Amino acid sequence: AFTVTVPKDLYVVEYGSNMTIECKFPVEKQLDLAALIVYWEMEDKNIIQFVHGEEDLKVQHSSYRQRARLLKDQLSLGNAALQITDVKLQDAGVYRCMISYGGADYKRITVKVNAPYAAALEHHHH
Amino acid sequence: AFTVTVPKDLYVVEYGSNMTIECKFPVEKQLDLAALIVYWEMEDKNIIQFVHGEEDLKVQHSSYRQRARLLKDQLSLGNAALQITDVKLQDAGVYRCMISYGGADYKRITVKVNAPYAAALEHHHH
Ligand SMILES: Cc1c(/C=C/c2cc(CN[C@](C)(CO)C(=O)O)ccc2C(F)(F)F)cccc1-c1ccc2c(c1)OCCO2
Repeated sequence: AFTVTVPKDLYVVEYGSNMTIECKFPVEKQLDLAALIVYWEMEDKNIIQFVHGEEDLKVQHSSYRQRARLLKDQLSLGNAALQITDVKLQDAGVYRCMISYGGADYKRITVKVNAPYAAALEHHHH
Repeated sequence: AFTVTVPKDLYVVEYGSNMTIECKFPVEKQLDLAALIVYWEMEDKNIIQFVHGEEDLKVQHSSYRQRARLLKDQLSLGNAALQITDVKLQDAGVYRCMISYGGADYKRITVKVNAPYAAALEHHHH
């Protein structure tokens, strides 16, 4: 039966750095790209939608535009990996990766963000 | 493009009563049951999972045990309707209905629950 798994369910990252969080799913030697759907979101903001083997940019959230991409190279290994550059305090929260490949499943990932005072203060008046 | 829609995105219900919330999805011609997946959850608890045309209760949250059913009659109309009997204060919150049928999509529904004092008080301690 179809199942998504996470190697890690918690990431602790530094304000200003780059992050890759991952969802694994089974591919039996070889990917059928036509049938694959990958959707990632955080608190109901869309981050990427990979359908018919291509990213759809239209429905991506503001926060994420050209900061967030799916590492397409990994897909044939059964790895939907999300890369986000220049982490902000507001990137902290619970992420879900939703995968349709025959079956469907999803998983959740918690992101914590450490930040120095000047950064936390700017966010404190948001 | 495949889309799930909600006729209503907010329900206000009374403690002790029965609730049916709804999610529409497109069905052309005849319904293909083999391909259909319907999943409902609230705050990461599984409520029902209908796959290969059958409910799988093994994975159900114990809150919902024998209170929750999917109206199977409605499916061929393109309606995934969830019924919960004997609504409790703890059933208030955000529900998501997730559907795979060719494409995949989800929607969100908020349920509020009115309750009298005696009920709220018992919940206030437990
Ligand atoms: C993920 C999914 C599902 C899966 C849900 C699900 C979930 C869990 C629950 N997962 C865990 C947490 C661990 O495994 C558990 O706590 O158990 C268990 C069982 C199932 C099932 F069988 F019902 F599907 C159902 C329909 C659609 C989608 C879906 C996929 C891709 C999408 C999309 C929707 O819409 C936007 C575009 O991209």
